[PDB]
Amino acid sequence: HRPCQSVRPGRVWGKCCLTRLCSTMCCARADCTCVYHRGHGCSCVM
Amino acid sequence: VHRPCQSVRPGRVWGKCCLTRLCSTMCCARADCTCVYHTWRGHGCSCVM
Repeated sequence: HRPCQSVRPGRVWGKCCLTRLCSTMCCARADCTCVYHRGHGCSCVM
Repeated sequence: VHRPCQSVRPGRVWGKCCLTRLCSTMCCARADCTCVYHTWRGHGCSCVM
């Protein structure tokens, strides 16, 4: 349902972004989409 | 991997996810564990030690 990323080698719990993941960036809110080019980032409702 | 993403606390955009296998609430030691039901103790994992 979302990418699950490893935290430490060995740990069974990873981390995941609850809102929107834009490359490596987890957006502040769910109502954000991704922009890429500045730099990659989140575009969110004003 | 791709997994269900559980919230840890309000306001936080990063949640947690079980990289192995989830047996209801329990994240198992290994991806190859399977889920059991223990009478009086509930859902759990059974794993190759």
